[PDB]
Amino acid sequence: VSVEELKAIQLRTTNEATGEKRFGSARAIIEDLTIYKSDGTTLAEKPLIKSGEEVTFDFTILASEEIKDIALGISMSKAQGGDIWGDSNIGAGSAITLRPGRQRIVYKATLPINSGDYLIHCGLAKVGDREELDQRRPMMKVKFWSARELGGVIHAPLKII
Amino acid sequence: EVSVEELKAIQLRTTNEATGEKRFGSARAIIEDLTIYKSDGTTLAEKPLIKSGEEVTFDFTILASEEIKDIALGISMSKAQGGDIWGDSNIGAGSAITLRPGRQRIVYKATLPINSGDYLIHCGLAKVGNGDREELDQRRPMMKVKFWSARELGGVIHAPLKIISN
Ligand SMILES: [Cl-]
Repeated sequence: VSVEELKAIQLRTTNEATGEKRFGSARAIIEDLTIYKSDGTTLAEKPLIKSGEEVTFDFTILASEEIKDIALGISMSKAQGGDIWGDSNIGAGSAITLRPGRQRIVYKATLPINSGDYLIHCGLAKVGDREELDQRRPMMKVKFWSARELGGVIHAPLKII
Repeated sequence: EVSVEELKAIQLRTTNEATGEKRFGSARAIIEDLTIYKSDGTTLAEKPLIKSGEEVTFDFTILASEEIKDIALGISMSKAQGGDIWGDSNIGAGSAITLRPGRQRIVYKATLPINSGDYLIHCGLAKVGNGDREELDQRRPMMKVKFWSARELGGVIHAPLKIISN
């Protein structure tokens, strides 16, 4: 596959439901992200996440050629304001080299996030001068739900002694 | 026993200027003190240093001039700027509290997945209803707290990735 084709995909499959602002050289792209809850259902099948549960991020990354030493980042924010959560393979100490074509990257995180509506952001880059390959802001929406309501975004219910 | 005028005087006297505390309320009862244990029993500093994910104990000393029923004792955290990133109370926890005259001790615990950074602690005492809500002692912010993490993450949610791909 070629960069021009990827540039076309990048511009076409932009998510307007979230008003996705997408940019990058698109030498490789975040082709798709499927999100699993701990019961094995996808967000598509069931669009909620319970506060504190194990979430799995199933990426498909599509590259026109081999690219070494890339960073694949994921983050979440409220409808407004900066990210409330974010991390990447670089932080986690796992080096990634993209091979030509379609390939699978899987992340996990246990997210103690309070009830509410959030936005998921994803970024692909080569970490020489840094190269932004494919930034997807926001890539999709997600709603969290809890047994009861807390202040803020941290899910940490009090225990009365 | 203890009068409201005395509680008013303690309220003023022990306002925390170091945190620029804004403090108000009728002071029929006050949050006389909050002390924070890392739950294994030690007392943390004036500025507690807590690891992301640790269980933390909040030990309130409450002073009441008379009996007050239907009490809300809330606690929350913010960054130096912005609204609270975390907060809860006995009301949320479905635990009723009645204050008796004089001094008494109320204890909360929570396990706080909060990223490394400097934060501010707020706490508030109020009579819930039985008419109109009465603010007894609101303390914003009453002390500082520092979190540290094994490695730095974005935002305030402590939730490091596991990379399954290898
Ligand atoms: Cl999905």
